[PDB]
Amino acid sequence: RPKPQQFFGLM
Amino acid sequence: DNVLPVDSDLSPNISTNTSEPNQFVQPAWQIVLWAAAYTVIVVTSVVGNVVVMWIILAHKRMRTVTNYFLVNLAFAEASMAAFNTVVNFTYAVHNEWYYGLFYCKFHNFFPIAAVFASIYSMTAVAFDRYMAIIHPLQPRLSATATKVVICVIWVLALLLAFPQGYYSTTETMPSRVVCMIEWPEHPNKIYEKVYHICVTVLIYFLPLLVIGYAYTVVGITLWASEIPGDSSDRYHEQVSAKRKVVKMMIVVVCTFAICWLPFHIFFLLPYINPDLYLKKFIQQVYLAIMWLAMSSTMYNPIIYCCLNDRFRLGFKHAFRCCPFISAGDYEGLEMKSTRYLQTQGSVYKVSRLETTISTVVGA
Repeated sequence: RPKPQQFFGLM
Repeated sequence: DNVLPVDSDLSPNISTNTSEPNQFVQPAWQIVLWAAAYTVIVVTSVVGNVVVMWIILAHKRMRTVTNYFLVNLAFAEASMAAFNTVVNFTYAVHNEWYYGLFYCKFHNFFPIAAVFASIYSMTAVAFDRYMAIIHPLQPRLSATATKVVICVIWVLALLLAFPQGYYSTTETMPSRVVCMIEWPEHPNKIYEKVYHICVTVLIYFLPLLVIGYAYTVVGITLWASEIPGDSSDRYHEQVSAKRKVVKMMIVVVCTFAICWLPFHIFFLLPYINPDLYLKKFIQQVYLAIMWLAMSSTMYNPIIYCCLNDRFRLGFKHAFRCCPFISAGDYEGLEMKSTRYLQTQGSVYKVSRLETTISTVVGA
């Protein structure tokens, strides 16, 4: 889901 | 109303555009519908733009500074047809960003560069039109400069397009698998808010104004009225010919604005009121406009054919492998000398005018 994958800290 | 996606996650249904299909956002068929639109577009955009680029390079006569700028536009469209549309298509049938965050970035960056470059190139065209109208003095101008100018536009385009890659804003579009600048959230670490205002106004809006302004100046000078023959309100055939070029340039701009403007407006409105609904903040609206912007890529080749006989005749020369250019030819300078092409009509060292060589040609 878009919430648990808040690992967008890369961008 | 909002989750990371445009839809609310009242149900736990919402899933990342990166991970899964977005079928909940819209009907599956709608997905195929957008995929279908893209597939057809790929054919048209590629063929039309290649024809433009091919024809002018192929035909020696069509060497004007303006033609240089147009190739640039054509090139920008080509990247769309080759690079951006393909990815957008894959996604659509997949129903989401299979590629993942890295690709969202790649995919947003190239398409963003393309849009910025177009509007900026259109401005250059406007300025050059202004220059041609007021000061016909040919020498204050260089082909070499044009290349330099074109490169410059790309540089500036990178100025907006590239920084998102630098730690800046990011993200996918409503249903989407199209990626664009982060209007939805104010991802603080990211400093989204600043980037948003800056980009729209500086890259899209300001250049739009200048084009509009330059357009106004041209208004006093050569206007829409142009008599087909040189005689009548035209002072020389070349002068009468030029008016034709300006009008096409105008149409090119108009179509551009219509296609893009809705996207840019929606760009801003959600920035002001994110997490809310515009008339309706939904997957559909954002999607419709961004995909619509894509259609622009196709329109220019059509305008050329309708808009100018020179291209029309010269293109036809290209289409039939041999000359076979019946239909009355350019009936002017298909080429200055006669017909124009790589070979065929465009004779080596096209003729020169004036004792001195007025145009930088026949060099």
